[PDB]
Amino acid sequence: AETEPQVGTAQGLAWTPVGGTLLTIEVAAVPGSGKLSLTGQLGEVMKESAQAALTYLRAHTQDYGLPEDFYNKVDLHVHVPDGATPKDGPSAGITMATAIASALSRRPARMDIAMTGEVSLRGKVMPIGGVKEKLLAAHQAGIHKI
Amino acid sequence: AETEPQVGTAQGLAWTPVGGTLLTIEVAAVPGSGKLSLTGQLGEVMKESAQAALTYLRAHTQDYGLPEDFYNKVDLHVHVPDGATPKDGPSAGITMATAIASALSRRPARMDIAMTGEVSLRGKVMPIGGVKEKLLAAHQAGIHKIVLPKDNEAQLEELPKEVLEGLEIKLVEDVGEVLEYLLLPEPTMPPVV
Repeated sequence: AETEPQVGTAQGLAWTPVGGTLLTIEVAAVPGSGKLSLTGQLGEVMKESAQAALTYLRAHTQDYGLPEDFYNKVDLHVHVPDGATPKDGPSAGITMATAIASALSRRPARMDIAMTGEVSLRGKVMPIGGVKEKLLAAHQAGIHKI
Repeated sequence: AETEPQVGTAQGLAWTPVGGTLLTIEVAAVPGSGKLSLTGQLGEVMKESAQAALTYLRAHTQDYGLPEDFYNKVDLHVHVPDGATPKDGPSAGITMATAIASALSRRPARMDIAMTGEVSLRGKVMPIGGVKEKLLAAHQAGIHKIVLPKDNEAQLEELPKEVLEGLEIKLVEDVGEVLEYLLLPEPTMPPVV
């Protein structure tokens, strides 16, 4: 784990058949024309979850202090380190929503809380699989808030 | 190895199962509309490394003296010789960042320092694999200064003791230290507008 709250970074949990692991999602909002780069050997379901999170934040732009016109003024890059490790599944929707909101609104997300959950387009958290391995992996690394 | 420092060129390391090899990375920055050509028959992970390094440099333009609007004024082209050999892997991340910053800020990059490391989007240098072969190849080709991530310090005793006394390793953990150590402080060429 890490200690300081970071801007545009969020802690999430991944399931593998040999146990759980941490995955960090980090995003960057640079001035541009409105694009979405998605890197880190991502599968298709995870890219669609990123787009669902971005559409939810575009619909509710007054509630979180986001800029009112980021959809055609800001390029967004979503990187899931590291490369050469393929990553897929819908269970990182909450992590991407937190990371994108932190990068657009310039407020630091805190990194001593691991999270997991699938997001829908109404902003509605949906249940996941592999809870036990994820929580054990979060408890190995010294994170005590889920 | 090369001797004279060049503008937009960096000296990286690679390894095949045969052994270590020197990579050279060349970047050109010409007037344009904002594009990114990536040639030299590169893998997909290596293209994602280049995009991550460029997105890092687009957010810290005033730190390094880059022009403040190159994202829609400059076309970049990254070429990794030679064109026939395929190249893939995440381990050439900070050498691409050094080459791109040298090409945009018009500051020559030192070519007597090899480097290797994986860059992230916050500018962190993540550990790599195959340290022994890369450092042996860099010692055979004549280079005596190495930049290496902080977390690969454990692998350094896989080397013979007479190689470690001839080398001079700088252990970094963020890419700002690499760009401060590699780039010569004065711009030579006129800037790409």
